[PDB]
Amino acid sequence: GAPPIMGSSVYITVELAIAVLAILGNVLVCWAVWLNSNLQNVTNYFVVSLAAADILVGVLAIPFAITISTGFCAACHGCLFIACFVLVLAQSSIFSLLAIAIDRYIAIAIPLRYNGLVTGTRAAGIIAICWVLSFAIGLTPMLGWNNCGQPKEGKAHSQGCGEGQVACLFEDVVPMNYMVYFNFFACVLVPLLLMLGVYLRIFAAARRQLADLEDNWETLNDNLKVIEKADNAAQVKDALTKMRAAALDAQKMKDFRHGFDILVGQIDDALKLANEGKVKEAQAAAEQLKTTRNAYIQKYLERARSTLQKEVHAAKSAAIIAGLFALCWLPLHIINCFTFFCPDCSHAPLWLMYLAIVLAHTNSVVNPFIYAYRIREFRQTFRKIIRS
Ligand SMILES: CC(C)CCC[C@@H](C)[C@H]1CC[C@H]2[C@@H]3CC=C4C[C@@H](O)CC[C@]4(C)[C@H]3CC[C@]12C
Ligand SMILES: CC(C)CCC[C@@H](C)[C@H]1CC[C@H]2[C@@H]3CC=C4C[C@@H](O)CC[C@]4(C)[C@H]3CC[C@]12C
Ligand SMILES: CC(C)CCC[C@@H](C)[C@H]1CC[C@H]2[C@@H]3CC=C4C[C@@H](O)CC[C@]4(C)[C@H]3CC[C@]12C
Ligand SMILES: CC(C)CCC[C@@H](C)[C@H]1CC[C@H]2[C@@H]3CC=C4C[C@@H](O)CC[C@]4(C)[C@H]3CC[C@]12C
Ligand SMILES: CCCCCCCC/C=C\CCCCCCCC(=O)OC[C@H](O)CO
Ligand SMILES: CC(C)(C)CC(=O)Nc1c(F)cc(C(=O)Nc2nccs2)cc1F
Ligand SMILES: CCCCCCCC/C=C\CCCCCCCC(=O)O
Ligand SMILES: CCCCCCCC/C=C\CCCCCCCC(=O)O
Ligand SMILES: CCCCCCCC/C=C\CCCCCCCC(=O)O
Ligand code: NA
Repeated sequence: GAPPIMGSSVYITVELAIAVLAILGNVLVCWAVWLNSNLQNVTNYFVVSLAAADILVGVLAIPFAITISTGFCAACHGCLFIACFVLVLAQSSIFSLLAIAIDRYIAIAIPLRYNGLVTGTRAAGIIAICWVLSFAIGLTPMLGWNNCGQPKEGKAHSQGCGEGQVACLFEDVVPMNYMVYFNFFACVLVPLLLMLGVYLRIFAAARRQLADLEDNWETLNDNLKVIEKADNAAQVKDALTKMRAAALDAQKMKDFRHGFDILVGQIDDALKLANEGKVKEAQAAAEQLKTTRNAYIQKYLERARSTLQKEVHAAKSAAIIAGLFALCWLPLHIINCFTFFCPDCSHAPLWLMYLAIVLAHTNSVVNPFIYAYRIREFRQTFRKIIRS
């Protein structure tokens, strides 16, 4: 058996490398939001809460994991605290990710009341509540659900520990039934699945809205053709009444309101002629609608489409971040499941525990990269911060 300081040297060096990069990248995220008012919105207050959690992974959770890798003698509840603290930060991350998903759902499903409903003041209070709940959930073992009543006395004596002390190792103090049923199933898997459901609803809502935009445009152009080849005033009137309802339905900024004003007025003009039995005059008046459509309506159509595509792009970036949290944390949770549910299976070997721990920690590095690669306003602010 090779000297343990050699393998732990590699593990510890990698942990420290991750801690440095987790602190630097997420400090940059927080600085960017602090400095750029275009980045100061409710979505990005949850982004900052998530960056703060990742900063604390570098400042506290990684030094704690390095300390625990030594198995040093410690009062059992002190060991328990440094072992559980990373769970607080993971839980807070989950609350932030779920809040971000819900925020984007509200923005796409009910844009007209988003600004009245989702305010910065309410967001700060939500963030404070979620941090309190993260402490309660992550430190729940400190309330008595722990293995400190059954210390491994042979291991403690072999290391020369003193009274009330244990060799400090995560699995000796944190119960695995808490880790699997309460932390993983209830507090991690369930929120991640709820997030998956929110994102499905976001993309379905976008796809449906971009469909309805295209439907109204098609109805407008189809009914223009119907009028042109109509044969009596009654047919002209039928198509015009559909167009009028569809115009108001698409009405639901000054040049925008002017263009629809023109449009509905021109439909009313032609409809009045059609009811008077003046087919040719009604058809000629309807042809004027094509001038309004080119100058105004199509511009509104293109801008509505472009706004929806930007909402889709923003939601995908947020979903990538949630998906990467899952990818990085799941191996460690799955290993706990094997330890717990398969007592006939040999425990995952030490090199694999190390690997799964640093994979989980690497998730605290990756978000600033996603923001830089996918969000212009962050990328340009990062550049100004780094340059200046
Ligand atoms: C505001 C921040 C920076 C302060 C951080 C304080 C941290 C480092 C403190 C808070 C409580 C402390 C623990 C409390 C009790 C014990 C039991 C002892 O047998 C070994 C040390 C150990 C495990 C301590 C390690 C350091 C510790 C985790
Ligand atoms: C911002 C400030 C107030 C942080 C407050 C955290 C304090 C109150 C908590 C955090 C961790 C706690 C320690 C965790 C574990 C142990 C080991 C146990 O054998 C005696 C108590 C002791 C030493 C606790 C004392 C209280 C403690 C230090
Ligand atoms: C989330 C995505 C990346 C899936 C990752 C799956 C990983 C975590 C899976 C795939 C194969 C699994 C291993 C397969 C067999 C064993 C041997 C057993 O005696 C201990 C657990 C152990 C070592 C498993 C640990 C978990 C494991 C490494
Ligand atoms: C997408 C979501 C649902 C991922 C969560 C799936 C998890 C909970 C699944 C993936 C593979 C599963 C493991 C596959 C094999 C075994 C070995 C068996 O002797 C006990 C159960 C155990 C250890 C399973 C426990 C549950 C498990 C870890
Ligand atoms: C800006 C600063 C922000 C705050 C920065 C916080 C840094 C915490 C660092 C390391 C935690 C190490 C955990 C404590 C290591 C314990 C070693 C020990 O206690 O030795 C006991 C042994 O039994 C002999 O008595
Ligand atoms: C590697 C050792 C065995 C030599 C020391 C040790 O016990 N290290 C350790 C640690 F510091 C943190 C965790 C941890 O965070 N596990 C989680 N599972 C799900 C969410 S967090 C697991 C660990 F094994
Ligand atoms: C542009 C560069 C950004 C800053 C770079 C900082 C580099 C820090 C990286 C790794 C720290 C490695 C220290 C290794 C000492 C551990 C010794 C041991 O295992 O006992
Ligand atoms: C920005 C400030 C961040 C804080 C710096 C702290 C980093 C130190 C890293 C690891 C601490 C390791 C704890 C030592 C274990 C003791 C081993 C033993 O006692 O047997
Ligand atoms: C440890 C398990 C979780 C604990 C469950 C119950 C603890 C807290 C419950 C609810 C917090 C709800 C916040 C409502 C505060 C009122 C704010 C307002 O004025 O509108
Ligand atoms: Na995180």
